[PDB]
Amino acid sequence: ELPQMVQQLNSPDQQELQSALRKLSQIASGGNEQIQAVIDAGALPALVQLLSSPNEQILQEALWALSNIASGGNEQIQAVIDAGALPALVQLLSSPNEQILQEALRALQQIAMGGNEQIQAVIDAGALPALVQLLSSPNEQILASALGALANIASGGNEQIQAVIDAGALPALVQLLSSPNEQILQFALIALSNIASGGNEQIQAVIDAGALPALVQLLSSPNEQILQEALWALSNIASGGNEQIQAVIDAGALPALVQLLSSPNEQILQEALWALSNIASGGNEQKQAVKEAGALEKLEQLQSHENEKIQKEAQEALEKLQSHGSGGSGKRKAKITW
Amino acid sequence: SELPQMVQQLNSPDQQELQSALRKLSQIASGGNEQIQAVIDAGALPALVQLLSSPNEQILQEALWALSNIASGGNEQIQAVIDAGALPALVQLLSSPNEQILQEALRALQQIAMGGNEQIQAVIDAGALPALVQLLSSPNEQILASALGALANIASGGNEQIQAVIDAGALPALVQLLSSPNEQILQFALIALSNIASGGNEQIQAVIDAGALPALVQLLSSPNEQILQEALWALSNIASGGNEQIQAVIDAGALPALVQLLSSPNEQILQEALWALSNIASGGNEQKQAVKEAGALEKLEQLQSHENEKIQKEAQEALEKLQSGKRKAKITWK
Repeated sequence: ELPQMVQQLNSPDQQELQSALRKLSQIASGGNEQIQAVIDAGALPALVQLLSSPNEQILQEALWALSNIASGGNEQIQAVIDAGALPALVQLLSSPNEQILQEALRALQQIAMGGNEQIQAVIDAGALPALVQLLSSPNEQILASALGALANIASGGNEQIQAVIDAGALPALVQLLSSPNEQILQFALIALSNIASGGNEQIQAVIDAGALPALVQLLSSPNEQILQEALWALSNIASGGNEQIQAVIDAGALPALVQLLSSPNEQILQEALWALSNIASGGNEQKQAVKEAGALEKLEQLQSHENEKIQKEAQEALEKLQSHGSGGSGKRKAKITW
Repeated sequence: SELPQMVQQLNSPDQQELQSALRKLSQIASGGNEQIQAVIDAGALPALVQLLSSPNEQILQEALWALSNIASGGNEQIQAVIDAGALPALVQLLSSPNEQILQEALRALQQIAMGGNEQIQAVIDAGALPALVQLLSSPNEQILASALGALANIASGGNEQIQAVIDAGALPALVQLLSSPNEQILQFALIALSNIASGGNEQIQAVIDAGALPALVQLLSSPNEQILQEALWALSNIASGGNEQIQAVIDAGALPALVQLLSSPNEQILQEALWALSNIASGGNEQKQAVKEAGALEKLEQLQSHENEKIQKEAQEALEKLQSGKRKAKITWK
């Protein structure tokens, strides 16, 4: 009842082929247990070969199927890579069909939600040059699909992030910080924040790209979602060395971070605490700038906060502010799930 | 890089290979939040949830220890536990005969309930409230405290989450625990009632109709300063409603005690007595005249020269009010 459906993918009739494709696509959208049922039937080689069919009715339905399989576990995503789906997806990034492009874009986005070596498979397939060019797309829908796929690639290791920088994505991402589209502005902040989660060289690339003035300006944003992602980006830059933490300080972010410690939004408060705690993970010149901003006094009052999880986070930062070391900063790598 | 090696060991049939991997992963997640997402990155959640039905009680305890450390992270890391399907199991474990297993299942629910309001409603929609209210009459005061810790965090959500606690019959048993001889049972009872009083005016009136005011006014003369603090929060959230709710506090005789508490050497007690009177000052003149008739004018003027500058401002902010604030507390497993 299910192994016979995969045999219909070889049927030359477009009705039997699409009828079986819609059947295998819905069963895929169930649980991960139903995804493995499709995989162990031998459906991946047929779906990959259908990605080269000149019939867009089948190519679009085959993209819906392979995307739902890639929405499962990492060991199921790897099965898509070993089936040869990545070279077909990268070549489909130049299709004149707006829907075929966006479906192949979200397919790479969900593929890139796996491990670092599964993201590295996307990079080695050549999807980066097409994604960076798509950052300049005037179609904001195409731009969102490209931003979502690129940001998940930047959530890998230091080798994965450096490949995004070597492709030249930082100039477009920094320019996208001035976009009127709130969703585009949020996606660009996550991509920039994921890049600042690498080594000190990947962090200095964001600094040399001129992102700090826009990040500090976005701290006064009336959109709390933009303020959230802008806070994570500044904290990741504060997770590097002493010179990179000083760049955040020299940008003028401390008077805004300390004032956010009194925000009635508990989610916003913990992020400013996470940012100041990362800044406190620096040399004595960096710890002094936090004290001169009047944070020792606000951190002591937060030990009486109604949320006990906030009290502990204020104790950890206060210990790092009064210590003689400089370690303890933490990074963050976020995914953009579709 | 031995983290994925430990995760694959969660499928090992040997106990001391399985129990060794659960302990290392639990103490790794016991660190910071960056250490927690690492454990989540390797995919330990689907195996930790599966092992919640493990007939081995020691393996079940190690799995509950690990999941509770993961749920102690950020709100987005809590949703990863919820999306893994742990709430249905955690509610199933609320009927376990083992008291230790029951206590560890209550912690995970308590740590999860420290997230957003919609994350609290997921704990509610999973059927946790009936088991929690039924556990409020447990003779084990450590089981009762862990059930009170979870209920108090659930009542810290929105008005929909608070009304679900009220509709579960928690108000009667909560007032019963106000006369409890246990100090930590009493605090969690005051916090849960104070979190219920943080809702709408019809949710504050449910606390008033439950007969909580006479026990709260008596607790203002408690020798235990920790109990006196949480009791002041309960009366303050009740005075945050309308004029009919503020008058219920005055009619309970709280004004003579609140004015006297403005002279407690404990600075925390003093500021909480101020926040209560400031909320009472948010009513009509009939409520204001009762305040200054209780001798609150001259004490607010003496507080203008107190050594704490944040209390000086709060003194005149309430002094000019005579001539509207809530608090949602979230407690951590301890």
